[PDB]
Amino acid sequence: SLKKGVFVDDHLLEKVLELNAKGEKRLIKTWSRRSTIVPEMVGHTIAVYNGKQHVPVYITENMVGHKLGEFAPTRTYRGHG
Amino acid sequence: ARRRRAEVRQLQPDLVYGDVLVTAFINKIMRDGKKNLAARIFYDACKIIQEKTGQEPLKVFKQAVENVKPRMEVRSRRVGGANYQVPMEVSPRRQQSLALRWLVQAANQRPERRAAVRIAHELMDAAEGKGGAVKKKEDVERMAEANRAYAHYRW
Amino acid sequence: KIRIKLRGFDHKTLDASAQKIVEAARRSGAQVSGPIPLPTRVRRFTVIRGPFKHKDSREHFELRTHNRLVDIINPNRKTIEQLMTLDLPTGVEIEIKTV
Amino acid sequence: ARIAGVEIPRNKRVDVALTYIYGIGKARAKEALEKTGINPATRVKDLTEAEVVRLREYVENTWKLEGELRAEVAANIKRLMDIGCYRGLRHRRGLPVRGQRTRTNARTRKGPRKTVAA
Amino acid sequence: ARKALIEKAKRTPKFKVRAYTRCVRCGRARSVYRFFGLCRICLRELAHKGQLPGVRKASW
Amino acid sequence: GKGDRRTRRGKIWRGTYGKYRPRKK
Amino acid sequence: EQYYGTGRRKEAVARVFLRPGNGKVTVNGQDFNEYFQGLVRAVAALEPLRAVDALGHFDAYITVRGGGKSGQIDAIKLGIARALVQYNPDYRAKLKPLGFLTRDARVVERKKYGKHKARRAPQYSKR
RNA sequence: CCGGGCACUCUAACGGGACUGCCCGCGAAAGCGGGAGGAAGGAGGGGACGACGUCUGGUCAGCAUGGCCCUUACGGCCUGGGCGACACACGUGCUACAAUGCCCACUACAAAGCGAUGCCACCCGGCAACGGGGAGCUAAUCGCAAAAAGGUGGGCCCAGUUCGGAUUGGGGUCUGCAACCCGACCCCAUGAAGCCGGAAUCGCUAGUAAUCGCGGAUCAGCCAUGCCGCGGUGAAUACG
Ligand SMILES: [Mg+2]
Ligand SMILES: [Mg+2]
Ligand SMILES: [Mg+2]
Ligand SMILES: [Mg+2]
Ligand SMILES: [Mg+2]
Ligand SMILES: [Mg+2]
Ligand SMILES: [Mg+2]
Ligand SMILES: [Mg+2]
Ligand SMILES: [Mg+2]
Ligand SMILES: [Mg+2]
Ligand SMILES: [Mg+2]
Ligand SMILES: [Mg+2]
Ligand SMILES: [Mg+2]
Ligand SMILES: [Mg+2]
Ligand SMILES: [Mg+2]
Ligand SMILES: [Mg+2]
Ligand SMILES: [Mg+2]
Ligand SMILES: [Mg+2]
Ligand SMILES: [Mg+2]
Ligand SMILES: [Zn+2]
Repeated sequence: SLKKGVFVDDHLLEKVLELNAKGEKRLIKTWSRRSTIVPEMVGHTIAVYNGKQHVPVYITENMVGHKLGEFAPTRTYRGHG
Repeated sequence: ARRRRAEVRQLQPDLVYGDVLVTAFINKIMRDGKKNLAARIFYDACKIIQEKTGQEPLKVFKQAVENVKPRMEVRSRRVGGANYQVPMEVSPRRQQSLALRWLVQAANQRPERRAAVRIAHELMDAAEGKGGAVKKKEDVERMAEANRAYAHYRW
Repeated sequence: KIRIKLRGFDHKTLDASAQKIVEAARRSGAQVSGPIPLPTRVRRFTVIRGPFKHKDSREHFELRTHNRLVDIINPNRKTIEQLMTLDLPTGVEIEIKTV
Repeated sequence: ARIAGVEIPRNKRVDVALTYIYGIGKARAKEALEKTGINPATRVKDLTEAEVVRLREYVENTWKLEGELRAEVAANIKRLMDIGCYRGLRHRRGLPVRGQRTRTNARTRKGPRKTVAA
Repeated sequence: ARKALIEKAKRTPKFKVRAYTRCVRCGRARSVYRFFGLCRICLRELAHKGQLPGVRKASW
Repeated sequence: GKGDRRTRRGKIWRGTYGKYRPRKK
Repeated sequence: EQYYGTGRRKEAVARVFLRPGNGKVTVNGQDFNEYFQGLVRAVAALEPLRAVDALGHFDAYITVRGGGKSGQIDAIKLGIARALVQYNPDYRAKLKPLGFLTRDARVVERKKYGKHKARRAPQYSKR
């Protein structure tokens, strides 16, 4: 963890701060899973990348301190049998 | 011991009672190379052989050892036919070693919580003859009893 | 009050250097107290012997820095000039200071 | 006598017998002992109902404990699951949450082994 | 290793974390002694021919 | 034992320092 | 004014100064029994005293460093052994059969690659 | 610490020293036993050292290199992922199951190595990781450093426990562009299996085995319990 910190990539932090004061909001795809989320992210739909594709994740307020990659899982399982 | 008669390690005599057989016993209480613990345990035993018993604890030791010393045991020999159990008497050297060993091994089986009391009481009970370590001695001589049948195969 | 610090990877030449500076000083001037070996500082490398995988079977090497100290109390301008021009070192290193 | 929830410790020591409560131990014990100014080497068996009430009333009040604690750790986990997050899946599927390695022994969190053929 | 790899190891900038020792004989990333800038195979190779100054094989 | 990081033995073994093995001499 | 000996066991080194008196012994500026307090074998450090019969004839000034408490002790033993044999070196008479004049060559054997502790070997597998 | 000496310890170069060379016994000799030597014997202990060859052994992924093969790609750059997956199965290990033990306090004794792009004394802030400050050292000259077991004192009283610390919740620290996947560390909480392990099976002959700590290489940091080393204490047992 960090504190003097709270790292977020400027790529989407741009387009998010932008989708606040535009008045309009829609579907935004980032490769940044290292970043942290919120507060102005909430209500937005971001497509994170698992290495394979961009997965839509709806953003709500208890998703807060979490990196984006937490909601975009990298592996595929479904068990053995 | 292919070539050699594999001669015996000579032990430096004790500091306090001044005896080889003590040290040889001390070493056998020694877990993981701690001698301090070994002797501080052993010596505390004689502290217990005193206020408890009136005799002179070294003398207990030399006796409880002599009581626990197996006179004959049964080892094995491969012959035309099966592998057997043949009675032979234990060498003087071996008597000692076996005795020292059982002494401790029985000792650490007794329930009394502290180390030095276990060796106290076992060395007492051994001396007086009713020791668990002595059970083993008898029980070994007893195996040499049963197989006195095959006693003609001895080397 | 001027002290010379000697280093090098070979003690056969190192000592053979510190020996020359002794009479590039002693005979050549004021008193200079004899060669004192400092402890040797040893870099060591222990490495796997073959290119692929045999993880036991390591060869190891070392690089040894040997140090030799010699002190000089009183300056003579023949000692100094000797210690400047008359240098005959090779793979040996040398230092000096006023302090 | 009994502190938060029921949780009766007894005999033994006092500062030890405090561990036996859910939410407390080692540190939190040796703490409330001098902040109610009670001897820790005393045995909960004997002591004034006075030092007993000072003791209960402090602990029960300072921090949350067995009932509400368990339910609070409970609720955190629930939140981690169902938010959809990755720490949440590993709670959902009963698997280890913090890095480590599931190709081999996860046993504590996987259960006993359930063997299969080759 | 490959060329673009032995190369890219020298173009060091962008986030100085990415820089990594690579051996200056091979191109070999793994087991590269800091002192020599040689990988473990080369250091055994050069040490043996007396081309490593004051470097002798030890024993004790 | 050497695996309890909350004791002197643990901390030493792990090589670290803290409230249970404070640095002093 | 005094007598001297050198001894070492296993990286431990001992300097032994023997001057006559009550028999007071000093180790590293400490009474023998404070420094070595509570150690079984301590009194075996000076055997050759009792063995040569000088009891309360000599005080002792001893410095010691290197190794560890218990190897230092056998190093001091060789000090007394060698010091005592300076004063009237007829003391060779009964010292050497007691063995007190020999140094213990026994030290830590090193560690060997592919082994674990230098003899101790990694567990065999076969499968 | 100062004067002062280096005598000793030591430091690190150079020689010395044991050769079955001496005595008795055997013996045809070579050797073998035994003796007294001496610090040391019967190659003193430990290295480095590995014959002609063997396994069509290992490695085209260190490198080199014949042949075959790809050529807007089988080459090249990037962002992210994966090598860290988990019903399970095996190898090598660390930590244990406790009272010759655990905890706290006080108190001792090492060696080998590393460090002025680093090692960091000492003071302050913080329970702490750590963060402020900040002197010394190109280093037998300052630092890493506390060695640990041990010792003394006190506590625990045989209990799944002051045993054991896996798991999980919360709170933070540091490196790093960045610690979701995948970091190490500190604190609070949580305290799992485990009460000496079926058939089976490994190591070790002496300063060894056990046991206790310490350094280094790689390295930003680190999954090191690994490896290569260092010394502390220190057994048992070999008829055959
Ligand atoms: Mg190439
Ligand atoms: Mg790197
Ligand atoms: Mg590298
Ligand atoms: Mg514990
Ligand atoms: Mg030495
Ligand atoms: Mg060792
Ligand atoms: Mg291995
Ligand atoms: Mg040869
Ligand atoms: Mg083949
Ligand atoms: Mg990439
Ligand atoms: Mg792998
Ligand atoms: Mg994993
Ligand atoms: Mg391991
Ligand atoms: Mg159970
Ligand atoms: Mg991760
Ligand atoms: Mg039990
Ligand atoms: Mg087992
Ligand atoms: Mg590192
Ligand atoms: Mg280590
Ligand atoms: Zn290379």
